[PDB]
Order: sequence, then C-alpha cells, then structure tokens
Amino acid sequence: KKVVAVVKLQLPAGKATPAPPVGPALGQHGANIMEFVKAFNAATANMGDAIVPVEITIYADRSFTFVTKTPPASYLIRKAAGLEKGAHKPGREKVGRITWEQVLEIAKQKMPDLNTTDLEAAARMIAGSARSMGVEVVGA
Amino acid sequence: LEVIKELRAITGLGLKEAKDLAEKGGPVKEGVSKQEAEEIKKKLEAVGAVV
Amino acid sequence: TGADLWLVIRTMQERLGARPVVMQLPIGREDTFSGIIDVLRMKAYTYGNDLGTDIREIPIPEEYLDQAREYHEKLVEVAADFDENIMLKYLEGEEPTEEELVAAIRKGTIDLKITPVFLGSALKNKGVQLLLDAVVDYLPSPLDIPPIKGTTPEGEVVEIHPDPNGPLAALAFKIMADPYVGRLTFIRVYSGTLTSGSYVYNTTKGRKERVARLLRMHANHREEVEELKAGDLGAVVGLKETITGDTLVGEDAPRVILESIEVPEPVIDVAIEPKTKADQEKLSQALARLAEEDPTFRVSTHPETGQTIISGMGELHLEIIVDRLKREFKVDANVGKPQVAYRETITKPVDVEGKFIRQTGGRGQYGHVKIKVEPLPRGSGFEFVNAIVGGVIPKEYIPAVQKGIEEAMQSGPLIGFPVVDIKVTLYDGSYHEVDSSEMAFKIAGSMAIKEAVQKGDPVILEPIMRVEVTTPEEYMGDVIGDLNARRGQILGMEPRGNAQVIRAFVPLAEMFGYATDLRSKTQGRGSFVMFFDHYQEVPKQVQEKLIKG
Amino acid sequence: ARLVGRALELTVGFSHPVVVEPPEGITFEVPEPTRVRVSGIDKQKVGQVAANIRAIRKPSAYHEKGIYYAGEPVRLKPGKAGA
Amino acid sequence: MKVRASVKRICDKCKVIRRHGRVYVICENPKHKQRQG
RNA sequence: GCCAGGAGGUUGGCUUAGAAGCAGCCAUCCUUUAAAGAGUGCGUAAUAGCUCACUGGUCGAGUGGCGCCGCGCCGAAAAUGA
Repeated sequence: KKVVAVVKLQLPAGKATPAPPVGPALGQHGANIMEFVKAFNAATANMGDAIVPVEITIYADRSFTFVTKTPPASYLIRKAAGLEKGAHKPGREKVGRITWEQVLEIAKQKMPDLNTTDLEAAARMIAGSARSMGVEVVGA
Repeated sequence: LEVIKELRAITGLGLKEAKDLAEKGGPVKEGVSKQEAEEIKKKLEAVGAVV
Repeated sequence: TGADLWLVIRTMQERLGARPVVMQLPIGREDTFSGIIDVLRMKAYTYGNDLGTDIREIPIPEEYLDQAREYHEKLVEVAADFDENIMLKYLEGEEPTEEELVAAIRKGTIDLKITPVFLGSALKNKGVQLLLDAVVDYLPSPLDIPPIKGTTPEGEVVEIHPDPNGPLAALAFKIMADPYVGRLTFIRVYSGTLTSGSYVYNTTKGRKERVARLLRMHANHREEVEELKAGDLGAVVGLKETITGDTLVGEDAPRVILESIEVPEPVIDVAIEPKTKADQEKLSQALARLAEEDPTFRVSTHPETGQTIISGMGELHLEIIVDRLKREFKVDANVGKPQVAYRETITKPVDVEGKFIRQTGGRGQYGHVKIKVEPLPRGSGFEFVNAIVGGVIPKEYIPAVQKGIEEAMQSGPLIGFPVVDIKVTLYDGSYHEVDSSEMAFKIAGSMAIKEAVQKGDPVILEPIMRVEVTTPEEYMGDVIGDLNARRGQILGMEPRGNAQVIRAFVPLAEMFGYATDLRSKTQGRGSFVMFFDHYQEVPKQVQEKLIKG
Repeated sequence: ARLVGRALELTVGFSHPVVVEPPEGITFEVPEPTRVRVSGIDKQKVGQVAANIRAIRKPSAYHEKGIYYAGEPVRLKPGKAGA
Repeated sequence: MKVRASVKRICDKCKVIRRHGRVYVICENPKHKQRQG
C-alpha cells in the first residue's frame, strides 16, 4: 500500500534493467522502466539517447508519474571540442579546441543544474573542468 | 474485476471485510493518468470517489 | 530447544518465496508438547504420554482455541482464490465442511501451490497418525500425476497413461548390488503391466531380456508379486546388461523410447597415481561397477601425459567413493593434485643457425637450415610463412622439415614440454639433389628448432581458464574476495537468472576446485563451470622450483 | 536467566547453570530471562562485579552471543578467515 | 606484534601508557598490541 | 564535548571487467558560502555509506604544537646459592 515511494535514478534512453534500486523501491511500485526507455526516447530524440536522472512516484495505491533531468558535462565538452573521449593526464596534453569561444554556448544550453543558479559565476568552474577533461581552453 | 487485477491483496484479503464491504481508493489525474479514470469506472463498475 | 510455528512459516518465503499455508497448531513450546490442535477439522488432538497407546482429544482448555480462529480463518481465504464455490462462500460466512474442503486443498496440494504444514515430533511419537492421515487426505497417487515425459520410436510424443491394459511402456532406474540374489534394479513401470514370468526388451542397448522375478522390498520383510501394475512400482530380479536410467519396453511393446535426460556434471577434479599401478586394473573394473551403476563421475584419462583424470560433482562425493576404495577393492593409491598441461613459448625472434649436412662417402642425405622464427601473443594460435627466396629448397623439402619443427615441438627443450602461440618464418637454406633427403631435412627442422628454443629466451604458460560463478551477493563479496585471491582476474558482471553471476579468468593451477569453497561461503547455492581460454606465464619465478631437474 | 530464590541462575552456552549470590550494597531484579538488572549503591561494586558478569561470559566473537552490559559486537569473518 | 624495544602508533586508536612498569601500546584493533621488551 | 551542513559540475582526467574523494597514475578550477577539501581515514565487487578538514552557534577560561638543559624509564636472557 506504499505511502510515497517516489524514486529517481541514473538511466539514459535505452537501457532497461529493473534491478535494484529499481527492484526494492520501484519494483514495489510496479512502475514501467520499460516504458521509460521507450517513451523517454521520444521526448529526447536529439541523439535518441542521453544520460538523464529519472524519477517515478507511487501514490497511496499505485499511481505513476515519471520525471527527468540533464546529461553530463563530460559530453557537452566532448562532442564539441574534438576530444573524442579521453586525453590522458589532463594537464600536460592540450588536444581539443574549446577555447574562450564555444564555451559560451556549451555553458548556455545547460541552466537548471550546475551549482551557481546563474550563468556568470561557475562558468569558471566550466572553464576549469575542460582542463580536467584534458582539453585546451586556449585564450581567445 | 478490480480485486483480482489492481488490488494486490488477492480477492479475499483486500476485501477481507466483505462481511460489510468497507474499502475505497484508486488514484487518478488529468491528461496522463486517465487510465484509472474511465476504464475502471466505465467497464460496468462503480467507484464514485472523484473521477 | 526452539519449538516453532512462527520462524518456520517465516523461513519458507525467506529462502525461496512461495505461499505456504498451514493446517494445524502446536500446543506450546519446546518440551512443552502434548499434541496438535488442528485448524482443519478444528480439534485438539494429543497423546499426553509421549507414545501413542494412551492418546486423547481432551477438551481444549480455552488457552489458544480463540487464537486458532485467526489462524484457522486463513484457510477459508485461500480457497477464495482457486475454487468456484469459495469465492462466494468466503463472502457468505457459511461453514465449509470437508466436502469441497478436501477437494479445494487437494486441488492446491497437487497443483504445486500449498504447504499444509503438518508436523508433530518423533521419539516423541507426535505427528504419527496425524500425518499418516493427513498424507492420505492430501498426498496424491498416479491419478493426478501427469504423463511422465517419454519419447517415441520415430521422434514425437505420447502420454504415459496408467492404462492397465494397453501399450507396455517401462522404466527402471536403480542398479543395486544385492547379496541374496544379485544385480537388482528398482523400477517404475509407467504403462502396460508385467508378469513375474515374461521377457521385455532393453530399448537403449538391445536385449529382449528375461524378467525372472518381480517383487517389493517391504518393511521388516519382503513381499513378492507375480505381476506389476501400470503406474505402480517395484523391484526386478534379472537383467545383466542395462544401465542406471535406460529406456525400457516390454515384449508386447514395439521398441519405443524414453527421455529423462538429466545432468550429473563433474565439478571437483583430483587425479590418481597408485602404488606401482599394480591395482589400476582392479580399480578400472571397479569403475565398471561404478561409472555405470551410478554414472555420476568421469574417468577421463589424462588428455595429455601419464596420469588418468577422475572427475566428479561434489567433493566428499569423491571421498565416499575413495572410501569404497580401501574396503571392497582394498587398493592403495595417491590421489594427487593434477600436474600441469604444459606448453612453452618465447618473446623474442632470432636468426638461428641449424645444421645436418652430413654424409661420409657414397650416400648423401644433407640437412642445412638457416631459419628465422617469431612467436605470437598468448592464446591466438599457430601459423607460419613460406619465405622462399627464389625456390631454394622446393619439392619434398617443405612439409617433412616443417614436421621437423613439430617433432622438436612435442618435447620443449627445458623439460620436454610443448610450445604454442607462434609464427615461425625461416628464410634460407642449402642442400643437394641426390645428396639430400626427406628425414634429413626433417631433422634439419628438429635441430634448428631445438637451438631456436634453448638459446632464445625460455618461458612456459600455465593453463588459464574462464568461469561463471552462479551466486547470491553477500558471498558475491566473499567469493570475489578469494577469486582475486587466486592469482587472476575475473572480468564479468551481469545480474543473472535469480541473482548475480560473475565471469572470471582464473588459472587452474591456482583455480583448481572451488565447489568445496563455493559451498563454504554460499552455504550451497549455485556453482561454477570450467571454460578454457589458453595459458599465461607463472610470474617468471614460480617456475624455478618447477625447473627441478 | 532466572530470579529464582533471590539470585542469579542462568545458562549462556554452558551446560552447568551459573549461580550468583548478591553481596551487601545491592538488591536483585530479573524481568524477562533475556535481560537482567541489579539495583545497588557503589560505583566500585557497580563496574567491578558487572564486568565480572561480562566475565561470566565473553561477548560476540565472530558473530554475536554472550553478555554485554550494553556493549556492541564487531564481526570477524567466519566463513573463511581461518585457512 | 607483542614485545619489542621500539613501539609506535599507526592509527589514532594507537596510544602509549605507563602502568606497573614499562611502556604499553594499545589500539582499537588489539592486533596492534605491543610492549617494550 | 554538542545540533548542522559537511555540497555540485565530478563518477575530475585516465585506465579499467567496473575503479565513483577514495587501487592507482596525471593531477591545483570554481561555484549556493557561515561552510565543505578535484577530499582524511574507514567502507562496497566498484556505488551507497561512517567520516574528518571547513563553519556558525551552544559555552566558559585558557589551550594545543615546536626548539631547548638536567635526573629517572625501557632496550636487559645462563648454567653451585646470593
């Protein structure tokens, strides 16, 4: 009779395996994580798939309601810097190309996440992580 | 038709008190959760609680 | 000390997960036992005295009677989910007497969905008549028993009807060494009939086979029969061939077949080397009494060198049969840890110089070899190249000399152990038509290779393996613990059937036998399987006490 | 663990019953034979005799059985370790 | 690792005390037990 | 000594069966700030998790570390009885 078991997770479009914590929290909810990977692929049809936190709510009986969020920055820099995945030793090697330029767009389209609840502050957090991910944030 | 499908507690456990029928429930919404609106109250059933 | 009800009816669905449902009530705790107050026919039975010759039904002194209600009322509720009377009858409130009661519960009982826990005791003769009668009341016979899957003499299906009249369909199973008469097999018929004066026909390895005597091993004594019912069971005197679980037909029966495949795969494997092998043959014919009466184990001879391999499921399994050893057979032995299926290799290619250009005067046979070689990563395979620099040594001077390589391969230079994962590549040589030959170039190869291994950086690899550990998770932590602690690396993570199953590179020489361990941790839930990938080196130094010679 | 007579009668893994008689400065109490209380007056005799109870039986060890005034059990792997 | 002329601490459970004589080394895991012998 | 956060990109990069501050190597950014360390030890199969550094209070008078000179301490077990 589950009194509120609203449970989120970490699942990209197209990866349906209802094992714990989907089992002991959403298995006792009977929520459709199968319908997740199916219909979540619809609202997110930009590349078909992307890492995004789900969230399914149960309501005194069995009502369902799923909610979603955003992809990881280690992909926002990746497929926009020419850094295909990794770089090794993110400080010594400067491979990519995200300078002072396209970082404006990359940091732009992501708003309801990060930490600073604005875009004029943790853009240096952005400007540093690109280094942490082995990319040259060369001056412009 | 409601107790052997939606109500998990079999047919005699959720309605244990079928000695004097004392059980109500079943959520609903607007737009999405219209599966529990009229398809559980349209199939010759009768739970007049909300919608 | 720990009488129950509670913890038991808990430790049903907290071990597997299935609706139990109970049908009585234990009066009191440990050593506080009288009898059982059944929540079936609804009565407090007991013995008073431990035995069962001064029993009673003595009035339930209130105590738990009322309590029983809740317990007992459970009964009704269950029958509201299977019957066609008791949905509406739980609705009504009327008394369900043992009319449709026994039918609903028998239904569920043979339906594989019910666990009418009757219990009692033992030395405390409690639960004797209780479960005698309960067993008659709900434990079934071949009426409800479904057609035990068997096959047809063309490749299709049929039903193993009781059918006391028609098709003589038969099975036996238990090969037993009996003293009074001999090899007796315990049997379940299935269809037809059979007289204690008839033949049959073995329908695995043919023989129309005289059935000498039909009988039953019965309590303190034994009851003999002249015939045997189709569906009933028994024991048979006769049958010299036959195996443990071979398809059976009768005379009248038209050579049909049977199924029941079953799998008694081996898991713990330890190898044998006796005194001076003067008993090896005695124990081989022993294995005729053994790997046949109970085909459990395997006698797979060493697929390599000298030391027969005898594999089997369980561990103490092996022990009890190694106890059958020094009794009936009375043979002495040394069940050693298996040796090492061995193949060497190298890491470096060299321009080696091999010779055999020898004669005397009046009989040729030369063998020169300017060879070059190169190995290959562990577990890829073995090929080579031509390296003809114009066709210097054509015709008969190709495969035999290559076999020179092979005949230098069957005895790897360090301690006479093979070499793999290689890719050769010669390049130059000499000869003379009438003054060279086949085997000459064969030993050209052998020689060339021999130096091209001894003076070319030595190393051996140890038989690596892969494995699927089928298991829970508590001891997923435990097992991964000792798994990595067996020198190698796992690689394998997927949530399998009931729980979780780990895939693992393992080394055999340090992975040998995990069942004894598997049960030690995981109590006894789900085992592992011996896959073969190839072999890797033994950390460059372990092989120093091993080059002992 | 029983309040029979006036004093301690308890089995904790042993076969032979453990009896303990109260000195002056304490009174006895046993509610349910799975937890026991003494009611007395001396912080010396408190811990000396009570740790003498923890000495009536050594605690935990691998899992959990024995006497703890209100202490705690720490696990030391039983399904392996000793090999 | 009981008894030795030098005695030291690894974790903050490990400590040193005087009682009835020489040095004594303790810790939460009494696996770190020593003495100065 | 207590309540309280002890965060987020970040699961840093990378390798890797997976490596999430935490096996490891390369490694320094900033952000909601009073305050959180590309994270101190513990912990998991790797997450999850206890954590502490940080910080505010509660609270009341001292406190913790380093360098120095003396004396004692251990390191210390033999063959007749001291």
